[PDB]
Amino acid sequence: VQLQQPGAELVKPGASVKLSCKASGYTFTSDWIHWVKQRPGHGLEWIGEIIPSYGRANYNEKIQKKATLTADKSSSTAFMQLSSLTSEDSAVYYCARERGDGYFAVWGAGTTVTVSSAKTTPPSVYPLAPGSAAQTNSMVTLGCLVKGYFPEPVTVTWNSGSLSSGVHTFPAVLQSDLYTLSSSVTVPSSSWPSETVTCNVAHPASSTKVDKKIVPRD
Amino acid sequence: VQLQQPGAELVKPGASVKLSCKASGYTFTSDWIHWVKQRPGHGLEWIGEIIPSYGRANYNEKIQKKATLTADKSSSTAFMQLSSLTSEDSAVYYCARERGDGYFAVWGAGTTVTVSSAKTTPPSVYPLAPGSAAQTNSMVTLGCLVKGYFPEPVTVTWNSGSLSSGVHTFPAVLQSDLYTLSSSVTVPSSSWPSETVTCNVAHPASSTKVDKKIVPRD
Amino acid sequence: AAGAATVLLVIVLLAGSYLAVLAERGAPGAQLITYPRALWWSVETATTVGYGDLYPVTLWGRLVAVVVMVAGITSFGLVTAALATWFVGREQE
Amino acid sequence: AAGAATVLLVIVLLAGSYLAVLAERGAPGAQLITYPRALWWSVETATTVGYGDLYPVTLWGRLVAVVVMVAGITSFGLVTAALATWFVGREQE
Amino acid sequence: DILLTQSPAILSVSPGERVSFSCRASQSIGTDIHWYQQRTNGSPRLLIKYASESISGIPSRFSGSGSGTDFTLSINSVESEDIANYYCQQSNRWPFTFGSGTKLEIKRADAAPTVSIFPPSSEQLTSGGASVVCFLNNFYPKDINVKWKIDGSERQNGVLNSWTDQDSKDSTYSMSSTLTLTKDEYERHNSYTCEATHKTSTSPIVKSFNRN
Amino acid sequence: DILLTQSPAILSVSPGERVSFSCRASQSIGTDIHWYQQRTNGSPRLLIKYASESISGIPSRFSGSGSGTDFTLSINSVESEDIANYYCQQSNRWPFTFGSGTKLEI
Repeated sequence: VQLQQPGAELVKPGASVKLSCKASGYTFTSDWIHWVKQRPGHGLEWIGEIIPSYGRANYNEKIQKKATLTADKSSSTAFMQLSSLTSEDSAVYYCARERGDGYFAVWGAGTTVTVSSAKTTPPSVYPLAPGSAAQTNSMVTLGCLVKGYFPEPVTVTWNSGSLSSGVHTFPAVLQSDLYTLSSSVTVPSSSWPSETVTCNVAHPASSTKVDKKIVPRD
Repeated sequence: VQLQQPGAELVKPGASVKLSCKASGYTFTSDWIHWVKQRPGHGLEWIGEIIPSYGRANYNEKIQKKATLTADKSSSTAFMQLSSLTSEDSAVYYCARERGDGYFAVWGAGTTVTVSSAKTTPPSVYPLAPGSAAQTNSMVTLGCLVKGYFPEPVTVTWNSGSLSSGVHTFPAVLQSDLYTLSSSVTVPSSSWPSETVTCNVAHPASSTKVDKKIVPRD
Repeated sequence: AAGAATVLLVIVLLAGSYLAVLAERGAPGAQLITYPRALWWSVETATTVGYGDLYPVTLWGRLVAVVVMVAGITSFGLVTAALATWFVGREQE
Repeated sequence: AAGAATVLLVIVLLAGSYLAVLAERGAPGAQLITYPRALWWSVETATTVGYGDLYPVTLWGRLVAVVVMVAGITSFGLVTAALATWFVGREQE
Repeated sequence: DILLTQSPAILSVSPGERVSFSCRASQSIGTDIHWYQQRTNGSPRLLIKYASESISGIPSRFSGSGSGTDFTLSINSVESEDIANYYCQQSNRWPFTFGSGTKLEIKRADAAPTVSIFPPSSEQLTSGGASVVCFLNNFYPKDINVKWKIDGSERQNGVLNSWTDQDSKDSTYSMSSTLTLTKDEYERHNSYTCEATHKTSTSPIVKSFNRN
Repeated sequence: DILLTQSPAILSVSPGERVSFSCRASQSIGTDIHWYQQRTNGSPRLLIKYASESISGIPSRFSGSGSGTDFTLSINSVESEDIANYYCQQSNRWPFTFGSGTKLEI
């Protein structure tokens, strides 16, 4: 992972927040660090650039200049401070490594920021195994249910990534200031339960990750 | 007051008029003096520029070149001569101080020119105090009535500017070659009449200014 | 010489820039009309860099321009013969 | 001299190109904003070729540009006096 | 602020056939355009640089075309793994700008939904709630009509549905259906059924389970 | 005679919300645009110079954006004291010109 930024933040409205981007790999003198904003279901808004070595930053002319850029010249980590937020300011925030030639060679994973007064809730993970009398086809479908978490997002994995074959993680639904999604996986009814299958649900915003094997109804 | 120009002029149609702009502050060699025309309810028409030190002027290509520009190199006052006017030539005329960098840093107050054969009339100021039986709310509204003046404009002030809180000077109406407007002010019924309140009506075009206290109906 | 042909170039570059705005203002279309970019234009001219940003359109503006070229290229035919001499000498040691 | 005024030109052409991108980035409209074409622009400048491709729009970018002109035209008032000397000499024999 | 304008907004195409997203700038930018792919949930990913040059580690399908103001990302063939948003981004004049974005949709053969009904887990009821989740998997077109019933009678409440964006292993869609009740309420009903009326089947596809 | 074209003519907005008057020139002028506010009865008053630079003694609400032919005066919030006509004015090519003007209604 070249560019590396945290998973999720939560900000009370009107408060501030700092955003990190530690970048292993090279640390060229001529490197620039950019920041792109992606509101949900929108395009890419370029916010501003910073050259960490020398130290100068330039912000987007056309948007409400809410932020200011900084760097750590000998930690290989750059920062963006967003001050006094609204709900218009909740989005995914990527950092990018432009070499100085004019394109974003390297992209961070993005930090999801949700500006709400609501409190932070860890998730509740429940297994989803077929009924005690569902006629098993060649492939068997089974999942797990992440309920009542806040804020977004949650990383959902199966056998901690090894079994990425036949998965659909569903979008979260909202309800009274808590989220809820599900994920599905499909293996051969030959291999399961003879082979064990577990779904792992990371939740960055709470600093919690949890496991759940999908056993048969014992 | 940086740029300083007279209040109001009156010109018989077809006659000429000179316009002044004495400018305290700096008097840079590189200064330019511009003139902008604003017909009533219109935008800003740039008329022409003059560099007073050196002495050359340039007029607007696209309008009927009715005027010519001059300066007084050691009085810090510049001039614009408008020759043979019509009613299309009645407007507000600003002078501006462009430093040589391309914007109008400093603006005069504007000179209102009315081209009419009609004669010049001073105004008639009448107080406006509430009726002898109007139930006084917390705030009391009272004004004064400027009637039958020509030409425009009239500077209307309250307590000579000290009480600029809650005022609306109304637009003048025209009628048989004389104007008429009113102004309103609002103070606490506690402070008035215990505190005295006067409206002062300057009329530049006549070189007259007048006062009127708004007493209760004695 | 030492810093003499230098100073003369700066008289030129200023008075040039100053007169360019005087001559060009009044000609419909001229970009050479504010004292800043006028100065930059006279450097664009004394040094024959010909970047294409600004240039005059009036007759008198072009005369002013020619005066800058001559008095600049000559100055800069000497400012550049002197920075070459001084630093190359001391730096060549 | 031999290859000395040469080397100084290359310090200029690099640090020039490098600073041009620093000064110009942030000015809405500047084309002089990637380290490649910045370098090409500083050659366009030291050699007074004035092709019209790139040029600066910021104040500081124009200062950087002027430094290149001087330190380039002087270098190139000497790099060109030396390639003329060496090869014309050996080639003239 | 240079304006990149990506038309069309969405792009239908059958698998394996050439496809071309047009970018079009508000003034000449020469060749300073770059294309970025961004699938669902993932970060953008440089595809073509300087309008024609390929990136190492990018399939040869992606072909960079264009110069001046007319630019053309092209894919010589298409397969299911290519569903994403696609972005152009100019670096010719400050500031760097981005395009509005183009999403790629694949017309494929029609497919019927795998239905799976799931009782609320033993762990879940231990609190105070019971959710019956029902998965519709891998159908096309995305237009499907879920329907709940409790003991033959048709429940229209406590029903949270969610649709997947077009999945990028198969060009198909999927859908979940959360059934939010209470433990108290889940106990006093025996049968729960999940019917799905999809284009592929006049006869609705049905699944159910009985706690008893 | 460079043509500045301010659309829209009038601008409705609720208090405190961002507002943006567009200026749009008839050919590129780079950044040589300047914004002027002029309330009722009063003289114009320089707001933003060279399309992005602020004037000292101007509220931080006023934010200068734009370059080339598309220019944008912006007010990050609005309050009642901001009702006036607003004018752009180019200084890139002679003669200096003005826009048609935009009035702000709350």
